[PDB]
Amino acid sequence: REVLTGGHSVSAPQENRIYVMDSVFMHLTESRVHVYDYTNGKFLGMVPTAFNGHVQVSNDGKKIYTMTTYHERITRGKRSDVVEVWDADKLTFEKEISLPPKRVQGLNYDGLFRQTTDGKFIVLQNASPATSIGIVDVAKGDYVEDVTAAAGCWSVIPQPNRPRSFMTICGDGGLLTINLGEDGKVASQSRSKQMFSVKDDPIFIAPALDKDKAHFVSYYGNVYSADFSGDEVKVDGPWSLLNDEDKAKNWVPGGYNLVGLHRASGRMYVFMHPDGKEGTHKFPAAEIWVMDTKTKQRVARIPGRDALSMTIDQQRNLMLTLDGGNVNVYDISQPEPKLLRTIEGAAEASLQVQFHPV
Amino acid sequence: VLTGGHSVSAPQENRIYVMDSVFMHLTESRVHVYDYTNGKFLGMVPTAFNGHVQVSNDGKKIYTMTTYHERITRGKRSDVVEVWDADKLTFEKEISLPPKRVQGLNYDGLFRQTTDGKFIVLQNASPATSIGIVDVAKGDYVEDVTAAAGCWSVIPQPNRPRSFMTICGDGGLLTINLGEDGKVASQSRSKQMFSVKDDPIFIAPALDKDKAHFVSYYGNVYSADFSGDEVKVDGPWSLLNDEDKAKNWVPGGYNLVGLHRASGRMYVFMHPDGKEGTHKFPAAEIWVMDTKTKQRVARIPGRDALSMTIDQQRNLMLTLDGGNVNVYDISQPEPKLLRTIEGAAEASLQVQFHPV
Amino acid sequence: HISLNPDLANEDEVNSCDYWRHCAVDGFLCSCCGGTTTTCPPGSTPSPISWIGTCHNPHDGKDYLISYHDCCGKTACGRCQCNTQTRERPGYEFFLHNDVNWCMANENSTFHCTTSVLVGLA
Amino acid sequence: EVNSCDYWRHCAVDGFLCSCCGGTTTTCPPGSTPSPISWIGTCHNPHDGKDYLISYHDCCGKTACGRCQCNTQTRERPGYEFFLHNDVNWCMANENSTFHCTTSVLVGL
Ligand SMILES: NCc1ccc(Cl)cc1
Ligand SMILES: NCc1ccc(Cl)cc1
Repeated sequence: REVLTGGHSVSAPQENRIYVMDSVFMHLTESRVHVYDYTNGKFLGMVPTAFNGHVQVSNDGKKIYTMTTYHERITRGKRSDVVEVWDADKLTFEKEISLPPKRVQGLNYDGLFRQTTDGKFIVLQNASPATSIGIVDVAKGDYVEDVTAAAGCWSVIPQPNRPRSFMTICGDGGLLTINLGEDGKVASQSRSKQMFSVKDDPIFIAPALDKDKAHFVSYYGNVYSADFSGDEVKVDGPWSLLNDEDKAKNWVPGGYNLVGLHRASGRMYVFMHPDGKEGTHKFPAAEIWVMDTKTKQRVARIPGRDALSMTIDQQRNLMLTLDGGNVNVYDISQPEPKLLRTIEGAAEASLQVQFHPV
Repeated sequence: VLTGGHSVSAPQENRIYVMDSVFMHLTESRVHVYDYTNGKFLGMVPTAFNGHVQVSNDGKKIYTMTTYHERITRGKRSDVVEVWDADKLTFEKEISLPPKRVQGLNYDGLFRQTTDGKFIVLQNASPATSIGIVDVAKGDYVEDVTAAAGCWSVIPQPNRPRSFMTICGDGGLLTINLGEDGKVASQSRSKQMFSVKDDPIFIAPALDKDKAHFVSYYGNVYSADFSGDEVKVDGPWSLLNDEDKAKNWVPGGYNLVGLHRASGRMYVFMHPDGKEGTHKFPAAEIWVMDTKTKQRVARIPGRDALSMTIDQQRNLMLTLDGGNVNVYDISQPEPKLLRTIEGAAEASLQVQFHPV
Repeated sequence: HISLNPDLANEDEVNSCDYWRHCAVDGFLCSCCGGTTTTCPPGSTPSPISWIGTCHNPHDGKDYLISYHDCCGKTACGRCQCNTQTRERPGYEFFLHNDVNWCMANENSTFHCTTSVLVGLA
Repeated sequence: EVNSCDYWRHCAVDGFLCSCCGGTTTTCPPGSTPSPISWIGTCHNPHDGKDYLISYHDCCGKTACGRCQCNTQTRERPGYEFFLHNDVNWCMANENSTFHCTTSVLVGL
């Protein structure tokens, strides 16, 4: 009377889709991406990602990219680090791209697995434990460049105003910029002046990224900026997130993917908690603060719902927040964000959520 | 004291093996090793997708059965038995199986060994059923017992070096007797023990040295005697008195029975308000039956247990509710609860003692 | 007749373990996993084999054969786990048995979720 | 005391304490392999009021222990100070990189 069928595509349009990267830390060999409809909380599908997967969506919205590690017998046997390309609508495996066996194994900060703005190269963090940045040519389906110049640096910040340029944060408190050629090899590079004191005012790696500049927040609630409108990055800061009332309660930032920028308005979103001291930099958000990055002033504050990570959609004026297991959806069209809904049990252990590009 | 290379810290006689399916993340199943005397976690053995486990009769090795694929959710399949050192909890040897080992919940009877310890005997389903024989010494799959088609599970015969039985769809038992090489030497089929349609049995045996007892969905007991050359069957006798029947008490669970051989006491998980579909319900009570007098000698709270196992020499019963392991002294007719090991697993339906 | 088509029912009804056709389901309901009662979630593969249940429909008073085909080759969905056992039997009645993986004969046997397919009248 | 996340030596552990996993504070459970590399924490010893370097060598090549998970961050820094950073797998260079549990080994003052 009935027959079971497969071959089906995701039920909801791409514009409704978000990607919750579930590390499943308690069983880290079975990490996966959960695909949700943010408009109604419906579970749409998933992509398995083996040990400590990372994920992003292709800039053109057609494909999902994952990064993971396999072994012939899981806990023994030969190691294979790979990037996989999956169809976004069918959620099916298409291709594997081999990597050298040193891809970063770590928590899902955005900046560990990125792409150039033109979408032609996947750019990932390696650690052997010596650090370098790896380049994967999407058209070729091959690894094409190990950026050893980035030794002593960490994470990838793409420059949205250039096709194949990115920055990384270095142990000297400055930024290294890498400009790739069309072949994916380093065409040129430059190193900024010192932006922050590594010892005295360490920054969180997560950027609040604009078209031509990036802002970073520090362990002590300061803000630093890197302007890449030109070929050489110009650095500035600190200004403080805190006013005089805020200082009394020792407000400081905390989280993982803990900042975001709404580019049209210049509003930066930051997870904050009181009673800051040494060791509280990954604490859940007591509040979300909304800062005007031009006036250097807070314009709003709202309860944080214990959030640890966020992401912003520019076009629809939305912010998602994530507490490890639940995703909150906010309308950020006005300075004070408005909570629309919460998707409960989206993951067991996720520190990263992303929108499908539209 | 060096950093690695250590053996399990508690003596073998204290060890138990909780097979955690981790059903929510079934590709990361594992065996957790505990000390039953104090609840201490002693170590673990990873077992990939839906692992099964047993300890070698001689106590020296752990045997696992599992499935790998080159890329987990794609790529070539490898079904294997693995041999691990029991004390070091280290991998030693892989034995290749045909890609049809049973993928299923951890009933004891799906993964066993001969009395003499020389062969591993395992259940296959392709979905056609056969029983596989693995020569431990040779590290080889040596025989596919397709004569066991239409049957299910392995009940070793503790009175013979390399014989076992299986339960078949006719309501009888097939005995297989292996040769020195592990190929089938002889076999025999019993008369009908139970009605498959009218009084289906749970597969789990309450196993004695030369006899096995089985309980049914409706609370009856059947037996198979293998002291002779051929198996003799009988039953039913009922577990239930008139009060029990009026309250619809029936058995329920997975590895739901056990036998204390010295006393002839059989242990069974039971629940009230039995009806179609309640055969896997957690225990409201554990009942203790004298299999000679056919009378119940005790009933105690079940603590929602689903599976059990017995240690003869120490007069112990372990029960398991999926996550917690309860330890009972069964030296007297009424069991006494000694302790509970909380959080021994996330999704386990099988616990086993280290052999002593 | 309306109770014979899960696609016309309220999603909260069909996603519940007590929905009439789920009477011998041991696993995650595919309808909670991005699929429907009779379609696999994207990128998961139907099992050609299955166990079969006989389930009573209390809406029309008739009994139906239900085929519990799995969707396979992705890791555990984890949502709407059910463990109902109406008319389920042990492995010596193998195609009535649900403590085995009915993905066992797929190209990739990883168990993702379970569907409840209407075969017809019992 | 040593199985508690508040034990002073565990001040930069992001993982499972090996002492709850069949090992000890300074030894790997059976069949897990020590990492040759690690992040290092600076932890305050309340008994003598002194601060000590603690090395967090992981034990590797078995799947997650799952017991005594801790997430303490005293003096922990991001990946641009790589050997102070605990959001990466310090089993990353092992023959098998699967993360099992973390040890807390006293190096010195
Ligand atoms: N230091 C714990 C840890 C292990 C593995 C991964 Cl991937 C991340 C963090
Ligand atoms: N029918 C559910 C199920 C899936 C997998 C395994 Cl191994 C056993 C049972």
